[PDB]
Amino acid sequence: AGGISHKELVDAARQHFSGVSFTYKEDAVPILPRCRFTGSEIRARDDAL
Amino acid sequence: IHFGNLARVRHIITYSLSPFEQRAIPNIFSDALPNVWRRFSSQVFKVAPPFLGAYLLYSWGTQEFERLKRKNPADYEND
Repeated sequence: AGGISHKELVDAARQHFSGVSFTYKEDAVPILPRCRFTGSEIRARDDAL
Repeated sequence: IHFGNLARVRHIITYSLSPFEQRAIPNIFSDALPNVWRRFSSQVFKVAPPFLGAYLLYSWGTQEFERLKRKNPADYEND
């Protein structure tokens, strides 16, 4: 963001962001195991606060 | 008023879960019943004793009283 040309930017990437992937697994954005919500409570008591 | 002026408490964490995320009467066998027994056991000998000791006194005095109503032939073997 700023005064930059998408072009001149996209190019620099091509140049320093090389390392191309061979297998398909490298192009695989892994899906994360769901996190379960739990109605509960945690009470940290310190009357000295 | 009464909550907040109670006592000085430090470093104690407590965790609990919404009643809807847990069981109303959990581990009836594995945990529940065993403790019911444990407790029964613990007290049985402090309680039961004097109760039983009374029961006797009851039964004794209760029957001994009946015995005092029946007649003793040894009062009439004299006629």
